[PDB]
Amino acid sequence: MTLAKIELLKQLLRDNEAKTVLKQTTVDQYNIIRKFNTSRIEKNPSLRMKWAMCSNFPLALTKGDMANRIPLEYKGIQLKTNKGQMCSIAAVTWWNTYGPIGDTEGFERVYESFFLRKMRLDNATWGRITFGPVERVRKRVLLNPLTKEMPPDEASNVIMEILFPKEAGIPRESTWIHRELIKEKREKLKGTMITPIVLAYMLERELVARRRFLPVAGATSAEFIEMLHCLQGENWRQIYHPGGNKLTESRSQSMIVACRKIIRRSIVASNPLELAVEIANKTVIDTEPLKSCLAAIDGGDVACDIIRAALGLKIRQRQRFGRLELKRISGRGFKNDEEILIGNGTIQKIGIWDGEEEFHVRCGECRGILKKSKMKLEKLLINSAKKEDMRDLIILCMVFSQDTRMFQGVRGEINFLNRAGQLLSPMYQLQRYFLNRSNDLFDQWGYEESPKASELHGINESMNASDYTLKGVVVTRNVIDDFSTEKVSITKNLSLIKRTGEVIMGANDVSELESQAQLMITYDTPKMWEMGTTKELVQNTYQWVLKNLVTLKAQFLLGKEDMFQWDAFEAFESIIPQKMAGQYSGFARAVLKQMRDQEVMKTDQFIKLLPFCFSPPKLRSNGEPYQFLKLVLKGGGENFIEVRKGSPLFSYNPQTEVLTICGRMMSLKGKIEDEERNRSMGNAVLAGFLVSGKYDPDLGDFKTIEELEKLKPGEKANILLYQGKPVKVVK
Amino acid sequence: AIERNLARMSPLVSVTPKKLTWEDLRPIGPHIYNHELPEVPYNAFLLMSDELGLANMTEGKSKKPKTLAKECLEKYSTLRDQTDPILIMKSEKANENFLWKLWRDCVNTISNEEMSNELQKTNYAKWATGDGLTYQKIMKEVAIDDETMCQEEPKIPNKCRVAAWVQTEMNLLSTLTSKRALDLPEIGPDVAPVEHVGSERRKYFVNEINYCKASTVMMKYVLFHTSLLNESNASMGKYKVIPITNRVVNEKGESFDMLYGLAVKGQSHLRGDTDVVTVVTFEFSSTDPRVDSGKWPKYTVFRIGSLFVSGREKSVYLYCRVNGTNKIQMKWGMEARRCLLQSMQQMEAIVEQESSIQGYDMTKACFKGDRVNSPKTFSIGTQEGKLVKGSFGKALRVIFTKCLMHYVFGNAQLEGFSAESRRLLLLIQALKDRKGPWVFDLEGMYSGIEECISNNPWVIQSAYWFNEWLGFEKEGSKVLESVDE
Amino acid sequence: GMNINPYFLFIDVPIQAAISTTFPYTGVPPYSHGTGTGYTIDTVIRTHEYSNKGKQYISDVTGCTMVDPTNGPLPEDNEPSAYAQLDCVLEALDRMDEEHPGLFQAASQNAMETLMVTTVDKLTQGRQTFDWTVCRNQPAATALNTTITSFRLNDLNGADKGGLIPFCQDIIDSLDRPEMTFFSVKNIKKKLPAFLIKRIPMKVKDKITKVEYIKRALSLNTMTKDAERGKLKRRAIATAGIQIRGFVLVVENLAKNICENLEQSGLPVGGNEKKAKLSNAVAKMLSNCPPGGISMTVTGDNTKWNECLNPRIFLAMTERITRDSPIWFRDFCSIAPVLFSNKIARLGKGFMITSKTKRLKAQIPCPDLFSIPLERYNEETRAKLKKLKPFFNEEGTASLSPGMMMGMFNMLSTVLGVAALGIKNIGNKEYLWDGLQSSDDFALFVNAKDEETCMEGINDFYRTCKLLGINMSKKKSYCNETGMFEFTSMFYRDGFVSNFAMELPSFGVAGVNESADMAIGMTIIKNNMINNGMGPATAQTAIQLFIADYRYTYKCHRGDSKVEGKRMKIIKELWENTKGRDGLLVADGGPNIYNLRNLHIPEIVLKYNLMDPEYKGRLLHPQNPFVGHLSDYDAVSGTHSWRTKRNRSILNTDQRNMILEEQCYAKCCNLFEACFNSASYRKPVGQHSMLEAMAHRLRMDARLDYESGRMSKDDFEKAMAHLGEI
RNA sequence: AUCUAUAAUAGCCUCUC
RNA sequence: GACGAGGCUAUU
RNA sequence: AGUAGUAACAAG
Ligand SMILES: *O[C@H]1[C@@H](O)[C@H](n2cnc3c(N)ncnc32)O[C@@H]1COP(=O)(O)OP(=O)(O)OP(=O)(O)OC[C@H]1O[C@@H](n2c[n+](C)c3c(=O)[nH]c(N)nc32)[C@H](O)[C@@H]1O
Ligand SMILES: [Mg+2]
Ligand SMILES: [Mg+2]
Repeated sequence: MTLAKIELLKQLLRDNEAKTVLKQTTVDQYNIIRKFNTSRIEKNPSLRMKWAMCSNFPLALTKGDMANRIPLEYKGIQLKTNKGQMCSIAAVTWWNTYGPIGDTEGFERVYESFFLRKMRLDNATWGRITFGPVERVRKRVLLNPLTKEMPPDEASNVIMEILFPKEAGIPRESTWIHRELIKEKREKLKGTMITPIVLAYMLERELVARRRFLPVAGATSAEFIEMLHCLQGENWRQIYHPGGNKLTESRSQSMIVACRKIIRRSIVASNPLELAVEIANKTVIDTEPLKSCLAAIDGGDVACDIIRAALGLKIRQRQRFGRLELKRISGRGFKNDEEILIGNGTIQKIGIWDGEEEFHVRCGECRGILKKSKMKLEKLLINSAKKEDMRDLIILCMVFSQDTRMFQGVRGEINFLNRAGQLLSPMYQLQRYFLNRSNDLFDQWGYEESPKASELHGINESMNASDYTLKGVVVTRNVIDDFSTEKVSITKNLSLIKRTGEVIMGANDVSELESQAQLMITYDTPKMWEMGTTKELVQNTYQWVLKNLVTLKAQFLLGKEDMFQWDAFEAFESIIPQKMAGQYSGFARAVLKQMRDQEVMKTDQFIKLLPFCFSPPKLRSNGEPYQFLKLVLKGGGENFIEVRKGSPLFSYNPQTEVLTICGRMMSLKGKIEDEERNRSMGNAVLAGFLVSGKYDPDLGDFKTIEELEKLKPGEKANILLYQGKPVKVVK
Repeated sequence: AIERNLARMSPLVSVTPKKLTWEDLRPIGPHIYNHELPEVPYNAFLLMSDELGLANMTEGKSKKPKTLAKECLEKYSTLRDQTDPILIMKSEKANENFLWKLWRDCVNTISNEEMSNELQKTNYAKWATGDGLTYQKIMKEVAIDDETMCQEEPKIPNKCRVAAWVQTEMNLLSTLTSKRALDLPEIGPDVAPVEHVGSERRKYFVNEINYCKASTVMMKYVLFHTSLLNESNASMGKYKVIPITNRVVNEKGESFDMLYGLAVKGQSHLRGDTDVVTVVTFEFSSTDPRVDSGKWPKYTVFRIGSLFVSGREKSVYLYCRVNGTNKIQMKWGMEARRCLLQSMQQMEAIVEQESSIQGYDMTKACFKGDRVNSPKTFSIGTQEGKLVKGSFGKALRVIFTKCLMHYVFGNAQLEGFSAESRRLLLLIQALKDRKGPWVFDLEGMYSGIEECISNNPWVIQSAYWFNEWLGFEKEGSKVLESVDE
Repeated sequence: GMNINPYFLFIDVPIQAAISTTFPYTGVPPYSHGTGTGYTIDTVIRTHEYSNKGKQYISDVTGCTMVDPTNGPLPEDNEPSAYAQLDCVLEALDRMDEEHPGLFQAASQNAMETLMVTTVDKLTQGRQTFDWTVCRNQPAATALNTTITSFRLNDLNGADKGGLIPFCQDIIDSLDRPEMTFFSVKNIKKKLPAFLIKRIPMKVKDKITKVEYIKRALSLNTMTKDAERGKLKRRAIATAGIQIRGFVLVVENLAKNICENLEQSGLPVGGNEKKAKLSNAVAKMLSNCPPGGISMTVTGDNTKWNECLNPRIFLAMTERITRDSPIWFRDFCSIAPVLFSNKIARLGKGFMITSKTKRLKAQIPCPDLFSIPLERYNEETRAKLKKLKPFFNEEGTASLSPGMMMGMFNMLSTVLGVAALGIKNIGNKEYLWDGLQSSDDFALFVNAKDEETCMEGINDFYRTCKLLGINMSKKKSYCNETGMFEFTSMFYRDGFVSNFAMELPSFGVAGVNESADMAIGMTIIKNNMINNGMGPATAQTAIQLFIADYRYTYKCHRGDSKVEGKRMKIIKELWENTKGRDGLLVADGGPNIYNLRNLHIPEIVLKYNLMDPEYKGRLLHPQNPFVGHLSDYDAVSGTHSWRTKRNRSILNTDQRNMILEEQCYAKCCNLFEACFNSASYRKPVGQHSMLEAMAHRLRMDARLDYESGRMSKDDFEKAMAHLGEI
């Protein structure tokens, strides 16, 4: 209706106010005058709505034939005013009851995302509900699944292309990847009568992602975030199997997490291989057995290969670094924490892989062989492919090698922590930074004469073969057909050895990083809780101790060492770092033995220390146990047990005889002797030490752990059990 | 520079740390104990524990508030036809003759065959609603010239002492009755096991709350505020009789329409959110106002008849009071059901904790116990200076009553008291955990607490309860001071 | 008998675990009544009391009385003090710079880039803003438009360039004009018998002098705040004009950039992100405690935070932060603290004097406060006016050089607090302090060898804060052993506990419309289940309560119920006419089928397959008249997406002329949108006029229609003739 | 490995005596 | 007569 | 009167 618009503009230009507004207001200033409003917006819309619904005609009618279809009155109910026509809510009800019937094609199309949400809910299975501690971590996660996801700017450009191609402006190159998609969308909306802005927000709903910080526990995929409110609380878990289809990447990540957890649980057990097989055979990744998932997916990590070998499968030595697949050829690497100085000047803690390793590298179509050494990229033999893919593969290989030039090539701003202070994987951040600014990386790397061999030629930073090429990279004409195997036998300790006997993998190579699986992981075993986090394991172990408190105490008084061996304590041992497990065991065993033999028994301390007595004892060279003020456990700085005072994981109130474990309150009433209130805690805090009397000022200040450890037997010392309560002890 | 400036800064500039002890925590608001002050009077918008509802069997047909009131009054014709008043108590500035005339006009209008609840603007109605009481606005110049025009001295809320009726109301509102007032609508069927768990838990929780007197009082408040807002919007320039009504269900499933009294709405031209509409309330009761006259300074009470509940008949008095409300209060009264949530969410949390410790749903065990666990019990109150225990449901009802009172008696005094006393509660918790709390200006914190205890009955009773609980906590801590010592 | 004591719950449950019961948020929030002038005057008096021992002089630009407490004498007691020392602030900032190399430079560079790519329309994003042309409050967009038009009247066309920088240059230049011409609002009064006074506003030209314009630009409009919880007494808030708001943005952006990279700052992180950061920080401090020692946490609030902070210190902070920036950006960042150092407070509506015997009342405005003898004011007001007289301006305002009454430097005030937290030690003493800061709230973690050394460290931190103009509240602050504390009303007890009470007010009917309100309620329930520890039983009860509230609000009770009403008659008729009644919406009398598992599904989608075809067609009618239409495009939303005509009809005011200008703007914008369909979705860009853009677009459309056959010869000739005539 | 990227309006919550 | 900032939500 | 509470409404 171009002519109608021209006539409307001509008529509007007659008004002097309108003419001056049009002439003086810039296109930028339109955004100002669009919001012009002489009156303030009323506040408290809830009260305004409750008040207005009691009015007679609180609703505005759109003038037209359809408004005229509404009768003036209906059975003594006035629906519309007889300026701006207003109607009652009864008018809306009348329209819904007797109004014209319309075609609902638009609603079905505009809200397709919500219909997919409903279908995903409907084609879902519900498992059991379990009651128990659930440790949740706050992570930035995706709210709703999207088939294709792009950042908001790209999505806005694509939407402008689809819906408003004329007034779209510069053809940003970033839209290239999506050009085909645009055509497809322009196919579906060619003859739609829906208002364009609604279609634009439909497309945003389909393309733009919404990511929010939410508390999650073991299921971070958007299909699960949709049901998060029903998935779990703080004290219960609800097994859920969403409908639809799940990506292969999610399955691979979830199986990696499951295998790492299985290995961590199994290593501390006797015969770790048998326990690992037993757990793996009962592990389900969402709704599929772990063995089947390992058989299907072509990838994983060290833990996945170890679990494959334990199950009789074939190890796939594939690794993923974001954009490229790396298949091991030879060599074994070890990861070490080291403070590396980045080009920007800020020292960052990074895991550096030592040793010499060979990898079949694949990126898109480009293939190659990468020879890497500690902190140095030795060589990279590549085949001719797309120049763009070739350079992405080259930079990915250089960053993957952790070369000194790569680190020194950083010039700008790199964030290794998110706004919440959570640690982002440094190597992926470096990869992302160098992906879009490869110019500085190539400039820093250096160049050298291109090889003059018959089949070897170099490549320069100009993405073309030339007489100059960056150090290390060599092109070859020897076509390679990608990766398309080794045979190993898994030993008792979950170490993979070839026919020659050399260890190629082991349980000590498994990453210790605790991560949230994208897909819900289930263990169809009564001891599933043993695969939980540190806090869940601690709470479950202490609850088990409390449940069997009477029998445990009886066995302790009668028995000597058979009480220290239990499967619950075996699971507890997996969250103790292996370095301190023996020392903690020796300390706790000595403390409990002295509590028993000397007849000064404290139930709270006995319960606190019993789980730590599982590992084989590890005393000092002189035959005495190590002394500790707190026993540290894996993960977080708040995961520790205080020997003397209370701890975030364990505290005891003698007044109410209440034990607080990981925030849960339990009662020791009945399972307690009131005489234990008069009993001294100083007899249950140091191995080989017994309270000798009141705090003597002669001895001086309170001694420390190392000072206590060097005391001769039969020697006194002043000890501060906790604030406002000193005591003196003797050996 | 910082070191140099701190060197020359006076030692008087100090945070003055002081280690907190149980003996340093004194009772809050001692003035609530001195008998010089008057005991805090009853000021709630409606009777709660003294309410008396005339019950009429219904057929599930919510005809109309006017028809419901007319039928209820027809059932109790003796009360309806009582024409000669016997004054029992009189408010200081009330005209009992005008109030009785207004009550009779309300009864006649409700009982007439006409379908309208409008009242004429008569002399007694105009006095009761406060007609023509707004000051005339004059020009600035004349006012400045006029030397008699002065800024009014603000009226401050007065200071009152503890009144036993607040404790009585707390005791009676949290007791179980035989009537259900909650009208919770249906939800969708349960499919997921978590939904079935939620339904099973809702059974216990709602059955506990739905039968307590506080639920009926809350429903009366909600329904009356809804009706009042609708009438205020619909009838701005008319006096309307608004029956105070409820619908209850017996344990046998039979429903009753309950009429607790009648209200007269004055002119409602509420432009602002704080603008006041006057409401004159006439509420039936069985309580004799003379038993504790200090509770009813604001009420003009007539004795209008008698009723039979057992072999002993009970008197029926009419409590008449001029009151006011605004749109904010009417809106927040329509949504008082949220009290439920605040009571439920807390108690449910406790149950969940127990579940995590036992590995199975603990709702039934908490409420009534089971084979392996005894019912969970809470310190609920005092009886002759000794701590008394109560069931999980009793504690739930107490928390629900507390939230309902937060709504009923909530104002700025309650808000400030809650914040400052929360600070004090955190300090007390630190003491209980043996965390060795330290303070800097404890008297300042106490003064901040006590600045808010003037005339809010709930705040005064809360200060009394806080002092009692603090004494019990000191007694309990006396045993915790001799461990390994 | 037996007496119920609710506090006895705390005997069984720790305070933090039952903290929600200490928040009485089912009650009506306190509201303010009448004038806020008393609170504003109290604020002015206290702000000057905390700085009276500083340098007092007279401004040579405005003639106002100025108080400068910076570099003043050190305090000799524990009363609130605004005498911050520039040397100490600079030392703290240098320590921050040393501990975070390149942080100041990166933040300044990012802020400069954002400013260079920021347009003038960023200022429309505010709420009620002080308009100097009318000396009133107007919506931010309206105030910005009025300022732009007035500047156009005074040969100030920087806003045409589009960027915020040229417009701010225009503001700076406007401060130098010897005179100012603008458009203001004048009311005509008519006598309508009832007699009542009817007001008719209209636009009229006006002129003011340089000093008057400068004072208006530096003016703050003060009002009262309502619906505030947890406070016995009401307070006054303030709003600035366009001139100040233009420059506040860059300083806020710079401070935000700094704060995001400070591990000790609780801003701008909020919600679950803030909880994660705080938990991580607490765990780090717990693990960092030296062995055998003591760690003690101070829960603290700062008293008189805004009163005692000085804009001069903020100017110093800005100058220090932008050390390595170009001179233009340093000047730009210094503008806002300068404007705040010379700010003027408008004192509000005034007071009311009455005659009780004569039943009369009258409002004395601020310019006439001292026109009546002080004996005719009440005691408190008389004392406050006597104290205010020295700082009072004859036109009804007060000079307010000290303090931060606006409260627009939350991020910069957080940076200063964190800089205080970054000292960590005084005199090599045997303690170390760290902590978390969020404006005036802080948590201070002190590690030492015993309690006494921790107390010494706390005292040192208190005195150090005194040196920076920060006053730790000794009445509302306390300390205990690390493991339990409170920060920004979040209660940590071996972890952050859920506080369900603060979410209660959000569980009602939102007040947008029926469908949107249903969606909002269900989403609120779902998110409270996820975040605030709401169990499934409480969630289902919340569903039921929201359904009840919704039915009573929208008078859409169940179709098989017997409730009466205008809507209910038709609801019952629809219920009788309907076969698949489970498909009816709650607003149409249908049943509620929401449960926990489907809280995230919209109601129409949830019941879509259950609807009868006729009801579905009527409900989802593309051309239903209850929703707006673009002009006839199809609207996919149902008939329940209606809108209420929010006519702010102020009594006895007839806007026969303001509505005219609003309608003119609306017509121009509607025509422009008809010419440019993407304008609503994407902000149009261009320094050319709207008329030229529309003319060229219509010319192109006509020519392309002619070439494509859409338009014939005669229509093309008409269109070209009209375009040429235009 | 979500780091990036992110138009407008409105609502709720948090942050002087 | 109802401001600033942060988070979250809904809508176009 | 009353609501209420440091200032307002009790129509304009
Ligand atoms: O998201 C985490 C993890 O699940 C995911 N990941 C790792 N491997 C896969 C596969 N194969 N498929 C899908 N997703 C995968 O990436 C994150 C890994 O976290 P984390 O386990 O902590 O990493 P790791 O400790 O293994 O070291 P990192 O540098 O982050 O590299 C992880 C990945 O890259 C391999 N790798 C890199 N470099 C430089 C290596 C090397 O020099 N030598 C060896 N042997 N491996 C190297 C890691 O081994 C992993 O394969
Ligand atoms: Mg604080
Ligand atoms: Mg604070």
